[PDB]
Amino acid sequence: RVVFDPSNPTTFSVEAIAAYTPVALIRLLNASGPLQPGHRVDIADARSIYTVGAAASAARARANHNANTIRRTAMFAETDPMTWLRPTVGLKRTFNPRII
Amino acid sequence: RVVFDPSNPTTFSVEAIAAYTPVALIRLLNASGPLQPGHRVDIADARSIYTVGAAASAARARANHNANTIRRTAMFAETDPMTWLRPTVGLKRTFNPRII
Amino acid sequence: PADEEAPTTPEDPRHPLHAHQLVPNSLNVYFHNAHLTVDGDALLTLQE
Repeated sequence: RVVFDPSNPTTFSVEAIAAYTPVALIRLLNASGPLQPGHRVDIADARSIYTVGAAASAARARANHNANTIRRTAMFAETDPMTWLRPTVGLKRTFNPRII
Repeated sequence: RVVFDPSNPTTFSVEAIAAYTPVALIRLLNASGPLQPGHRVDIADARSIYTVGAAASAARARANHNANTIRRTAMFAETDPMTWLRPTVGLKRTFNPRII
Repeated sequence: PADEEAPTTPEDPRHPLHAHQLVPNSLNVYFHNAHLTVDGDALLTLQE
């Protein structure tokens, strides 16, 4: 959709897209912009938007898993304001977090 | 059926015949050309028609499994019209193409 | 869904290594190129 346009996605619909069909979509286009809308702009920004967009896409996509996955806890010492009267401990994230 | 005719097969009649049948049809038939009815055409197209017809009959015979298989995609690099913004990658076909 | 266990074998449908999930140009193809039968609960953790 937004390929023949100067940086017009601007990290808006890419995250509204899922984490499967966007990559299933870039593989569908068969041409680029002849007038080069999204190419006449310095491509340096034409890159730095799609990436962060897909990032937030996958982030909000997995945000649902935070309902069946544990709150990720610190794995290191990381002295605590209540580190008196008890010494902190890390936690090696070895367990399978998938609850039942 | 088709032994006594010059080039009449021409991957047209045998096109619709199945795969297990012509393998059966040819071990079935037991006739040599009395008038050289199909033997007047030399080796040039004596077998050419048969091979292309078997190809057509297998293709029509194997087209059915395509309804429950995965899409054949790029096996190699094979640069894309969207080669930028993501690197095109091949795919080893080591998985089982039989869908549930 | 959140009612059952995670997939284990690569011939399992809900497994990222079935024939289905092999979407072209997905980071799953590398792990199947390398023939590493790793599940998705690990792939999920690359985000952090």
